Amino acid sequence: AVTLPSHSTRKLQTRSQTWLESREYTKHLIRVENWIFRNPGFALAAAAIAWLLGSSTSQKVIYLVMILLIAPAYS
Amino acid sequence: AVTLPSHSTRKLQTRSQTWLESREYTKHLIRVENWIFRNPGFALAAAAIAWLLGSSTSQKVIYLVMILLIAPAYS
Amino acid sequence: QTVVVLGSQEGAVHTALAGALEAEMDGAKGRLSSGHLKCRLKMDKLRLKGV
Amino acid sequence: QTVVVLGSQEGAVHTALAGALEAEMDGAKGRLSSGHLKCRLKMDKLRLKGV
Repeated sequence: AVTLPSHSTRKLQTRSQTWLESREYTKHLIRVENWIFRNPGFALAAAAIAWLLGSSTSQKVIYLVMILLIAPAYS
Repeated sequence: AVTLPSHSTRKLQTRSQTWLESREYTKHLIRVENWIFRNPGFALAAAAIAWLLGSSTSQKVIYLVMILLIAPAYS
Repeated sequence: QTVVVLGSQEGAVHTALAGALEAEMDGAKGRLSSGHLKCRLKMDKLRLKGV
Repeated sequence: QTVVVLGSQEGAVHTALAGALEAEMDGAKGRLSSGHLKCRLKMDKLRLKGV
């Protein structure tokens, strides 16, 4: 029973304050930070991964974001 | 009350069948597919984004995965 | 093989309700909070009562 | 300002429980299903009873 649709993906950009934004516009940050605080070495894992893609010294951090941002949620 | 920790990130690789794997090893796929079926034009959005990064014709699809895989969950 | 029910998901639909706007007295008369609109307003006839 | 409770998230913790292994009779005696181990086994003394 995955209650899949996090409705924020269907925000109403309307003047009155929405349902639970108060914690929402921090919840994904606390998500990723909690997950990485629990799985630290995955940091240098992602590092060795990204440093091997892009080969730009500028897309490298982009693939770092890639990996560190697939890991938390879809896991 | 974000029940943050989807425990699959702490799987027990043990012989007996785990709690809800039956739907779990499809739930993220149905997640992304539902989300994109609801927000189609984001496809070509991600396309124009990725086609402008990597500049490899091989990392391009990688950044396509990047975008189409940040969009569903963390939204 | 047995079966479990997974109880009630009341709070679950709450946390999945993260974009709706709540609404009150409902009766056959359902009231709700803010919602905008477009109103053409005309000063056709307004006397100032005491110039 | 008012407050809402967001009900119960029982099914929510279920769907967040997507990696655990369930376990049964618990009492002061908690049983669980599969888990492996390493067992040094020795045929020190096994007579075949009827050669």
